[PDB]
Amino acid sequence: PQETLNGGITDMLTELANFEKNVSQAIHKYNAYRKAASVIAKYPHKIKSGAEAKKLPGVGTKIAEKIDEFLATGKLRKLEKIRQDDTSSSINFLTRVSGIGPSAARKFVDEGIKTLEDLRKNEDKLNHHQRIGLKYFGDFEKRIPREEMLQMQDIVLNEVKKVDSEYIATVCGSFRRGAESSGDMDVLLTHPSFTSESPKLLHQVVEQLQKVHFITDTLSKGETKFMGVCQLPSKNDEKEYPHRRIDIRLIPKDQYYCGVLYFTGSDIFNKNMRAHALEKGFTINEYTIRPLGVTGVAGEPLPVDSEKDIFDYIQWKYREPKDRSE
DNA sequence: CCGACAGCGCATCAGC
DNA sequence: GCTGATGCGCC
Ligand SMILES: *O[C@H]1CCO[C@@H]1COP(=O)(O)OP(=O)(O)OC[C@H]1O[C@@H](n2cnc3c(N)ncnc32)[C@H](O)[C@@H]1O
Ligand code: NA
Ligand code: NA
Repeated sequence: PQETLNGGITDMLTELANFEKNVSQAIHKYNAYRKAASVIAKYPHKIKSGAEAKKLPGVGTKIAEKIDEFLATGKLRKLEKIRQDDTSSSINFLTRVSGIGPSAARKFVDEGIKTLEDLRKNEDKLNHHQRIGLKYFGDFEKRIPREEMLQMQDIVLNEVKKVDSEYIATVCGSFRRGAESSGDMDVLLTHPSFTSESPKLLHQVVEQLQKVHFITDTLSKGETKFMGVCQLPSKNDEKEYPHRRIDIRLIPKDQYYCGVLYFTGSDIFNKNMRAHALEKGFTINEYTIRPLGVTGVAGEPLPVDSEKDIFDYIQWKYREPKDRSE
């Protein structure tokens, strides 16, 4: 399917999703609307009625009702009303700033702070994350083409290896799945001297990337997880590159390949792989693969030395990251 | 009828 | 000072 099919419907549910998350603070309704929007997006027919829709998993009576009103009128009275509501539309908007969630956004709107402009002139009321969110607002909503992503990886792999050539680093996410575009860059990191039963391995890497001016800002940083901002170097006499979000995780060697598997995704793959792994009598999380004893008692973590090792535990042939779409 | 719906690292806040 | 809750972004 393409947008033309049911796009009007999926954008409707998407709008509703966002209002529930950001304004109503109903994360479960947010996820329900998204489930609905997603499954309709894959459905290869121009839907004709709510009842047709209701046959799909995740679409219930309420969405089938909404689809009917939209089909017959071309709009939803609720969305129309919401869209015109200064308070709600402003609360929703502010959440686009990284670090401003629905609670901060409601607080800001409670006190008259409604726009980026109001944020700009109210710097003191923003934490560190939010200020970086604000500063990079437009940059953070841009996608990252694969070629820039390839250039970003070049930099990360070169500099990590310079710090210690025994580091293992893997750019995961959709990029590793061969996506043509990316939302950010997620880098998983491990070192032989770091296992489950075992200095500042992560700080040393972050610092090197800051030394060559690849990492430009820090959103959060501890011993195992770094979240921040990076930027490719502008070619001599040429427009700067956008600033990009990058996350760096330090994982123990023995849970590294579980981490790669998990953070490569995508979600559908993990959910199905975990599902099938349950049928086959193991449990897989982000960190481990544990077998289930006769009743339901998960034993200790199994030895994993590669992504394939975990496939080779649950009788699956190693699927490539290219086809871990579902 | 009613609860699950993922849960974790980190920054910052509420409260002692 | 400290500890725990809360908010946030994230497959
Ligand atoms: O989220 C709903 C689905 C599961 O439980 C709730 C409530 O269901 P209902 O009591 O059957 O319906 P309702 O509370 O009226 O609808 C909830 C949302 O939809 C809007 N809405 C208000 N009134 C209606 C009616 N009569 N029909 C459809 N939708 C309606 C509300 O603004 C709510 O957000
Ligand atoms: Na359904
Ligand atoms: Na945000």
